[PDB]
Amino acid sequence: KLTSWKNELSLQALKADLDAAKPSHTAMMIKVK
Amino acid sequence: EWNDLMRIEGKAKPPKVKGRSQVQPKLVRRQAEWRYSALTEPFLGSNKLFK
Amino acid sequence: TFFWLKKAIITARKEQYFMPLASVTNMPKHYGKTIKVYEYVPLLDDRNINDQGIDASGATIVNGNLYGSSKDIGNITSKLPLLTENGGRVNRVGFTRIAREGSIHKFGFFYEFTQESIDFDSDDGLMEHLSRELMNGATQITEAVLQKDLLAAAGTVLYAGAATSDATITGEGSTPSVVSYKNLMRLDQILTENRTPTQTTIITGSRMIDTKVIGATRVMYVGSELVPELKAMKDLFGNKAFIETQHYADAGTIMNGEVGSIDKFRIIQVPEMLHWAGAGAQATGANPGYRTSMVSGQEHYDVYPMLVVGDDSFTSIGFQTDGKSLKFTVMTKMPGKETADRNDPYGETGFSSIKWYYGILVKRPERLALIKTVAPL
Amino acid sequence: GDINKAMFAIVSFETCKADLLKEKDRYHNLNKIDWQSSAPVNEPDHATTTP
Amino acid sequence: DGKLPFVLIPYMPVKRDMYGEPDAELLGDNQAVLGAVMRGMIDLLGRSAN
Repeated sequence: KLTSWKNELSLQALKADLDAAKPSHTAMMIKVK
Repeated sequence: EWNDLMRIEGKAKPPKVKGRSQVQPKLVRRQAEWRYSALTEPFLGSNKLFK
Repeated sequence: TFFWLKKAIITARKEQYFMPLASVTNMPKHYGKTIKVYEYVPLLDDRNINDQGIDASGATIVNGNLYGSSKDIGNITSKLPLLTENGGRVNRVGFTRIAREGSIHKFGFFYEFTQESIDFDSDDGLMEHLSRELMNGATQITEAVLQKDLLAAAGTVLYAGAATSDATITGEGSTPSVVSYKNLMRLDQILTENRTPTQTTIITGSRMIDTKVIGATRVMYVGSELVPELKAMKDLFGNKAFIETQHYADAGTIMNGEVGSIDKFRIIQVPEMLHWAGAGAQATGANPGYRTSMVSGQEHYDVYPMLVVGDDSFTSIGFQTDGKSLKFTVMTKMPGKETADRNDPYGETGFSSIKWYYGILVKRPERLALIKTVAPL
Repeated sequence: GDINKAMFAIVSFETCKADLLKEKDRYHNLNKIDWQSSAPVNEPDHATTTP
Repeated sequence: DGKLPFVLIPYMPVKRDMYGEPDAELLGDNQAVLGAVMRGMIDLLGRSAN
């Protein structure tokens, strides 16, 4: 643990959020390209 | 249907043939394109919005 | 032409129950593709097979440990560690450690589409749909593989009825191989002896009429085919056993996909639950009504999992390649001109592909338990 | 449709070890990281003008 | 401030959406047809014997 919080995020939560949001962003970048 | 006419989807799309074109100029979009920025500006002219 | 409603009747994503259970252990990069851990056995168990034994007499002995897991009073009395007045170099002990390991494999699949198809198509947003079913299939396959591995690495197996192997499982005879109250009670006894920690707590009564008290401390996952049999089951004295979530819905928290509670187990119905098909005695015309399947032209009975997972049983290895993707790396390349196969002009035929790494490590296989049984029609 | 309603945002940038050592107390576990594996050339999704 | 430290700006707003649209959406087809016409004229002049 890096911090003293009762509930800590950990890396899996953040990467899960990233992979959940990624499919829409991948679709969007096609139009910009 | 009105959004279909503006965005050229649904029935607004031209029929497809292998040896012919599929170009459709956008009349409704253009007509609305000047109207938008014609109307928006009075609300953004001054720092204070309500009198 | 007709008036399409533009609503796109779609089917949602099937739930997954085993995957949220599993914890994920990362595999650091540049380290191969295997993970290992030690296990330290106690002093007094039979797995402590060493050679450092000196008995109380003063002579060398085969067994390093004082006495195994045996509970015979006579054996304990014979193998007690005793000391004398002038004691020296009499009793010696030895220890061992065991290593366990697990590895990683690779999966993936793609699909292809064309420029003509993507645009001239009547329905707009087609690729969004195709991406949606791609992801749904990927998640379903992940769940199936994990469930298969857990079913295959089960530690304690109880064949229902009087059968001894999958071949001996049958639905015809003096004793058909179905679930009974005694099997569940015995499974509870074994799991308690294995020191498996409990999961749930006892439910005391509420103050509203018809509510019934429930004592259950384990969570059991069964398929949809066995639910009628579990409902019709009767306890030792002939009464009804299956107590629905109806009665203890008050004064209790009802878990997802829970049909009811029996004995000490809170039954949790799982939609996509696997079963070996055509693994049993050859079915005849005397079939009372249990499910059968075709195998090389001859019928056979079907075996069903009825699995329970204990805590700390296993951890699922994971491999985060790159630094942006926690599994499921996705690529899409549109059918532009530069995207055509080099021998083919008029750019066409793009594609989309996903791949992932999966592996499992079984820390302790004694806690997983499994009851094989036949399911009715 | 509103940036303020968003729950999260993730941004990737290039950095060297001296930049992290500029503010030592902010960061932890610097020693465990391996620098060769995480580099602009190794991570392909990151888009940059670096050769 | 307590907010996400990013500022987002659209060129042509799309109603009820974060991102914006450039004017290439409206101009791609015209670009293609104009290029085709110019290539045709250059073909006429170039292929003929002078």
